[PDB]
Amino acid sequence: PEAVVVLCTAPDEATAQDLAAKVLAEKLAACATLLPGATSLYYWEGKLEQEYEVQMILKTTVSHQQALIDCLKSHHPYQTPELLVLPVTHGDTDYLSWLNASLR
Amino acid sequence: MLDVKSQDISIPEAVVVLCTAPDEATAQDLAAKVLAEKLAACATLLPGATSLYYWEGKLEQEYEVQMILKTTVSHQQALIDCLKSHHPYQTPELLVLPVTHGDTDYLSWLNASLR
Amino acid sequence: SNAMLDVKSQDISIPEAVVVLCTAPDEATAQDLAAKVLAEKLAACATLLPGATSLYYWEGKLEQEYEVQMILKTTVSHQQALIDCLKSHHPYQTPELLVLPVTHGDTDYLSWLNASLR
Ligand SMILES: [Mg+2]
Ligand code: NA
Repeated sequence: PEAVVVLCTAPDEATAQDLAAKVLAEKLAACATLLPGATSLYYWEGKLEQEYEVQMILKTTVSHQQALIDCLKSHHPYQTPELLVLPVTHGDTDYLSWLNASLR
Repeated sequence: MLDVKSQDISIPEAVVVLCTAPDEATAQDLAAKVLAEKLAACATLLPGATSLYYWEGKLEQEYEVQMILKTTVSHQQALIDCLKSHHPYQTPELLVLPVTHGDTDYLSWLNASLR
Repeated sequence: SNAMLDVKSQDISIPEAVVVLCTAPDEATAQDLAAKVLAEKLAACATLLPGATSLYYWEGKLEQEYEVQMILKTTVSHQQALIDCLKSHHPYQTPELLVLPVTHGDTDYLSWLNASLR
């Protein structure tokens, strides 16, 4: 059971909830955590840009990571939203079993 | 087949454990316990996280606390077992992510902190 | 990937992208640190989560602080210079400075992130 976490940055909690709902309804993720009140900073053409966003963490498997990314991207209002995968190298076996059973 | 020794996911220098607690009191207690036992070096809490999932055919949204605990690969199983046993849920989220590099002095403190 | 290759020979490596975790004592400090590493092009972007609670067990007593969880997006080539920059400007003696590897991601986002460090 090869789990991963997918980080995605949403503009607000409404949007993060809509995104999470979509991917969970398509069984591309087992569950989603939303972390509100994120301040993002970027540096474009000589100027620092600050925004207030929501950090999402979506729990899935390597087999589903691409389709998850593609679905999130499609439904996301941004053209090129942050979508990154981190590996899970360990975890509780029963949890990892539920995570994997949950998926399409 | 392929060796990426400076991004070597197979041999972590440290680990970060994600655990979700139902409320802030429980998360502080879970943190206190694993810290006092020297199974993690630091715990970071983010209360008011929202968890979204299907359970029993229905889409839930729950207020929960995101826990981030710092430890080493040698301690990861002991940490997870301790968290799980003390956690009110039977099967809480307990996931471990690899650290492929860390500030030397920090890693020295982390090792010095753990049993 | 976009390589016209047998699926066995596709995606044989991982992105140079990494995420760096650091904790700061307060929002203004976290913002100034982030802005510095960005100005120096040691990260592509920074995400801050203010109003976190950290707990430590130092010298036999549990301690609890309000802190900012920082997550910096960078690459393996820059991870050491980023850490060294954060460390030099951090108020703490031995701040948390940990690199997590990104193993996959949206291609266009990873292209922008790679280009950002140039
Ligand atoms: Mg990577
Ligand atoms: Na989009």
